[PDB]
Amino acid sequence: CPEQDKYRTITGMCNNRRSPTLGASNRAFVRWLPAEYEDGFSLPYGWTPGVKRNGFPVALARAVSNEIVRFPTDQLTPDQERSLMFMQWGQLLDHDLDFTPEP
Amino acid sequence: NCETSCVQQPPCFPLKIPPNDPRIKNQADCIPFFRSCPACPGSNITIRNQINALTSFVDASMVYGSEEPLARNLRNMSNQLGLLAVNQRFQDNGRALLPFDNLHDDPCLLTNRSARIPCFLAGDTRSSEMPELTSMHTLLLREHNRLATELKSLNPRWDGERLYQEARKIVGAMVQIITYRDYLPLVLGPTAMRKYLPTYRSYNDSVDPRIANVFTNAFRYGHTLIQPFMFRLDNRYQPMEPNPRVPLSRVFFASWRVVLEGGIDPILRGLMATPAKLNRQNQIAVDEIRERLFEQVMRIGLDLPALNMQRSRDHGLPGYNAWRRFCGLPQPETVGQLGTVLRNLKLARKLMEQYGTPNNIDIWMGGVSEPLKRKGRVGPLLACIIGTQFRKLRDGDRFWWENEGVFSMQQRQALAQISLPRIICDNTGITTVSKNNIFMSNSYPRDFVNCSTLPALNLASWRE
Ligand code: HEM
Ligand SMILES: Nc1cc(Cc2cnn(Cc3cccc(Oc4ccccc4)c3)c2)c2nn[nH]c2n1
Ligand SMILES: *[C@@H]1O[C@H](CO)[C@@H](O[C@@H]2O[C@H](CO)[C@@H](O)[C@H](O)[C@H]2NC(C)=O)[C@H](O)[C@H]1NC(C)=O
Ligand SMILES: *[C@@H]1O[C@H](CO)[C@@H](O)[C@H](O)[C@H]1NC(C)=O
Ligand SMILES: [Ca+2]
Ligand SMILES: [Cl-]
Ligand SMILES: [Cl-]
Repeated sequence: CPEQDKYRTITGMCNNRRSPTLGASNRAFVRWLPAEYEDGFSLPYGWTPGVKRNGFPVALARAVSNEIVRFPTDQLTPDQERSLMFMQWGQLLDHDLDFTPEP
Repeated sequence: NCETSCVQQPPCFPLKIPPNDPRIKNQADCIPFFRSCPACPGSNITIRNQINALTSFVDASMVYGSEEPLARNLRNMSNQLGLLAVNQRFQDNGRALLPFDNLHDDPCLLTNRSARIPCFLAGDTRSSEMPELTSMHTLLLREHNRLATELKSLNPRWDGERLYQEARKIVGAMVQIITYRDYLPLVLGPTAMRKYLPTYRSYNDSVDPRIANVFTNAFRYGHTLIQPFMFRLDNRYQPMEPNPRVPLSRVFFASWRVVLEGGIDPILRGLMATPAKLNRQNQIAVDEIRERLFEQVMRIGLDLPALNMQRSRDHGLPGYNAWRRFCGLPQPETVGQLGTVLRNLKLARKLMEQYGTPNNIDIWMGGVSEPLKRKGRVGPLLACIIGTQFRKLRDGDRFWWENEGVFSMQQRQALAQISLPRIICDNTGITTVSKNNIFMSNSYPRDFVNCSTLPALNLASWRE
């Protein structure tokens, strides 16, 4: 970890000098709240049929999407004060911050 | 085997199909889902956490990469000019395109058999996801090479490494400037902007710069801004016929459209001169992502909103009320309370029928359900999560553009003059662009200006 530097490393390593992995790539996310899993440590809520979350049956993501998210395309309201550029920068920005790998 | 099996065996967490589904009539079928890689595989001790494969810093890593071998490949090692590699087979009116990638299973090749156009290669692996994103990546690649070229004529004694590094430093700064000065004030609105992003003082080594697990899900609010078409406009900002409105379910991974259907200029004009979708409580997200997401590259069309909800569960994220409490916001306990929070009873009723308690509402669902803040595009809860994350990314970054020692007073004074419409001018054939703010300006010709009017970045303060 160098005592003086002009440029960023590619991996983000050495940005914070005290904890040099902070903000660096291929590292676990920080948690702002403790995780909530069906078994306490790994199984997701909805994994086991019949197992309730906070005394309530777990709703199917597709059922929530069908009942709440779904709407007729023809009804779409364009934003009078936002461009698609606002959407596209958001996703481009997202891709500078986080990517969660899968198997 | 998550791609084709419906069995719930690790790492598969398939999305079960409800009865009377509008699209999937086979209840034995499912929506494919792979659980995010655990930080600690197979452990019975640790509480499962996920991995961030990227640098949390607003450092333009979607351009340069977050890993040194990739970072090296993306570079032009044929000379000492500090450039990023370009497509060796194609150009966009003599202008550079991203190099292609050499993938085992390439999805872009599936979007069009005859065209045989593979995925593009960038700092981030999702560059070919949609041509609009590819266009933004292609724009930044061009901007690096443009900077590396100008700096070479300014400092001929500088080597490839010096040139690469200096341009990269500028590009990273430009992303930080556009994001904090123009983008976030329009996401959060002014009061959340003052609350979560007060005037920058200086770098602080006690501010954790890491991206929080919740942030990976809360920042998906952008899915509510997505339009059901990719819009392509000509020189005169008129619908580029034929196919000026291509359904999004026909553009995912369609890198051939960039190469063979006009380059990035019509895509960028479409982004600038078309309004974003407005998030309304009865119009949350379009069916192009809700029913037909990746339809031409998968066995079945995915549901992006449902995937976000399954993801928060995979990630073990607490529900809506736990995040409201974290934010120091009132926690609704019943439908009547939630109605007050959302300032909408129909949506609270709708939500309660599904979840039974506001404690169980999935963070993306709850977040996008809230009424938008004045002059912002998120509610209090997403403004808190987003605002909190970006303050940490700014105050906890030692290479933040405003930090002492990163740039000189003159270089900072010069950088303050940059803007996204100017970047477009310098790296495309587009001569008429959005008036600042680019993210607000959406109507041609009303919100449009000529390139000449926009101030260029003066690199004089960079001469050694
Ligand atoms: C415009 C087209 C877009 C498409 C097709 C798209 C697609 C996706 C998909 C498929 C995922 C992974 C879903 C999963 O399995 O959980 C995803 C994740 C994500 N998206 Fe979107 N998205 C788009 C736009 C946006 C926008 C505009 C934003 C923000 C403004 C955004 C932010 C995110 C984030 C933060 C994630 C999680 C990233 C990670 O850590 O891996 N997306 N999106
Ligand atoms: N974490 C995420 C994930 C995606 C999906 C995606 C897009 N490109 N890649 C990389 C890539 C590389 C190689 C094969 C590949 O095939 C597919 C195609 C369809 C689905 C999955 C894989 C895709 C994954 C996002 N899209 N936007 N934001 C996103 N955030
Ligand atoms: C796939 O891209 C091909 C180009 O390879 C497109 O082919 C064009 O099709 C139109 C008629 O639709 C013809 O007039 C052109 O001559 C074709 N181009 C070439 C070079 O053959 C085709 O449209 C794309 N496929 C789809 C289904 O959109
Ligand atoms: C490397 O740079 C030279 C100079 O422009 C260029 O001619 C060559 O195509 C570049 N190679 C790549 C891979 O971009
Ligand atoms: Ca980054
Ligand atoms: Cl978290
Ligand atoms: Cl190539």
